[PDB]
Amino acid sequence: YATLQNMVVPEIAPGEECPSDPVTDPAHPLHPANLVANTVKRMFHNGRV
Amino acid sequence: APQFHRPSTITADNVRALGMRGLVLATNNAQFIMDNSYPHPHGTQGAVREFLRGQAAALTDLGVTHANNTFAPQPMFAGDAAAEWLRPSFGLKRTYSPFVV
Amino acid sequence: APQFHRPSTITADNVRALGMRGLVLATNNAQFIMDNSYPHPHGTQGAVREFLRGQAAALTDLGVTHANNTFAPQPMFAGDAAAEWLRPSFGLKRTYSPFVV
Repeated sequence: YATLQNMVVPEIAPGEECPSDPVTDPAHPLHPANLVANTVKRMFHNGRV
Repeated sequence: APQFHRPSTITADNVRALGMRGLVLATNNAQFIMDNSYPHPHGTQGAVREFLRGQAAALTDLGVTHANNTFAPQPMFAGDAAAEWLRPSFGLKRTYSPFVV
Repeated sequence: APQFHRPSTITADNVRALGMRGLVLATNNAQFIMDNSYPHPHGTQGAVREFLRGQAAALTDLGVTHANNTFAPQPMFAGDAAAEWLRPSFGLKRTYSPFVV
């Protein structure tokens, strides 16, 4: 449980759509700007889902 | 200032004073005929250790020019975290593209 | 401000007042040396009990900042409706996209 409530959630821009691609859009939480060590959305990217 | 066509000019400071891009050109534009009048005093294979230490340090130069382009090196494996008595340590499988817009 | 290298420092209010994003880097910048001069009064197993109650209370604070992003949560299952003698209690298969433009 200590690494399920442990993630990087960027705030959405006012008037922008939802981020769908982790590769291009930096507001996506699985983007390589957000893939920190010891976290689970990077573990969403280590094990790619 | 190193000169490649002689054995006893290359030192550690002579390799790292030129970067990665310039070392592509000057080694592809050097002299064919090797001089042998005064060789390297630690032998002609001793300078082989002397040059190539400056190459893996030359991408630490390119790591700095792309420190505004790549990411900080996260620990690739577990066991590396300040707190291990309440939280575990992951390690990032660095399949991602080090790429900052 | 809690110190993660001391078990007798972390309370529920120290974790909740710190943000969820600020809780990430504060746990990664702690000390590798674990101090045993002042343990937690409920034991070392009790310090694990105190720390994680502040994280789940911070998920409720995260739902407040994202209340303009999702909607009001509908009742999921049977048996819960105001007027049950003329219409039943509905429940959503929550597979939609909770998103406010």
